Amino acid sequence: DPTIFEERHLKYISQLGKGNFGSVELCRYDPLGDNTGALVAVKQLQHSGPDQQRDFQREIQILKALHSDFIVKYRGVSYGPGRQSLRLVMEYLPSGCLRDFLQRHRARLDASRLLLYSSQICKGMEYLGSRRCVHRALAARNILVESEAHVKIADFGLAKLLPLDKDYYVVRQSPIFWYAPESLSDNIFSRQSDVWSFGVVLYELFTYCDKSCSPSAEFLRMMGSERDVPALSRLLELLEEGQRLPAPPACPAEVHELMKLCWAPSPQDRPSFSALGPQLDMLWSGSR
Ligand SMILES: N#C/C=C/c1ccc(-c2nc3cnc4[nH]ccc4c3n2C2CCCCC2)o1
Ligand SMILES: NC(=O)Nc1ccccc1
Repeated sequence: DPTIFEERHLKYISQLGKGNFGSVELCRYDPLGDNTGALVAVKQLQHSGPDQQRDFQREIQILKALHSDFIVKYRGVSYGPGRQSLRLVMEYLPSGCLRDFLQRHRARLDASRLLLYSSQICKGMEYLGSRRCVHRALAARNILVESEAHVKIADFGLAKLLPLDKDYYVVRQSPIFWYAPESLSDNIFSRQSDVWSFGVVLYELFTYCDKSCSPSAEFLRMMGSERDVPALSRLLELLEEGQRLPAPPACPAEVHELMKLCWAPSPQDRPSFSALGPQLDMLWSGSR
């Protein structure tokens, strides 16, 4: 099996990302032991009990089964005698995440390129949808840059498959400003709750992930004068009153319209990724 990587030939280099229960590390797979082997991204767990190990095994099986140009590529696993020694080996994308890329190259990325990224993310999300996978972490920081015109969805740590007989599932630290109100209120997740997140992703792209325009900064602006109202409680009120993130300056009207539709109160009033994609394509392809 070329998908089995020998733990002893994985040489640690640096950290790519960190969560509460895991890290993704840059490593070299160096079976010749002369430091010429290929670089890979390797996820492993820390501070993990059975639930986290169980979620990690699911993550491995999910990603291994996805074959899309817009989803980060599974390469294999590693293991050893060690208790927490199971690792997920993925492709390494050295241009990093889209959030950083947009902040760094803002000046040279026009609305046409942002449209292109939007279209690609949407297609990877359509691909997930057709496999009944709810991603749950869809944000610019979890999208990778393969090249200047090619992005890929990553961080499957929270991804979960829908049952064959329901179109949602329920769970028992969430990025609150990316989450659908039913997910924050009632822990209901669906492909339509990923549509909501995608709308915040649009927001990010067309603000170039600028920190002064971030969802959290806008929230603090909209918050009103009572600054000791717990964020989640006040966000739920604001969303229930019909308040939404404002249109960025870079935003064409049509993209702002799609954002607002992604943020329809009822999940069932939100467009599917299949309905969004052709609209983003009209705009993108029509902006070449
Ligand atoms: N804001 C912000 C910063 C985000 C950031 C910095 C570095 C990375 C990152 N580079 C990677 C390169 N090859 C990779 N293969 C699979 C995941 C992966 C890489 N990630 C992960 C993406 C999300 C999960 C953890 C880091 O993201
Ligand atoms: N989807 C959406 O509009 N979310 C939101 C609204 C107000 C402040 C922060 C985030």
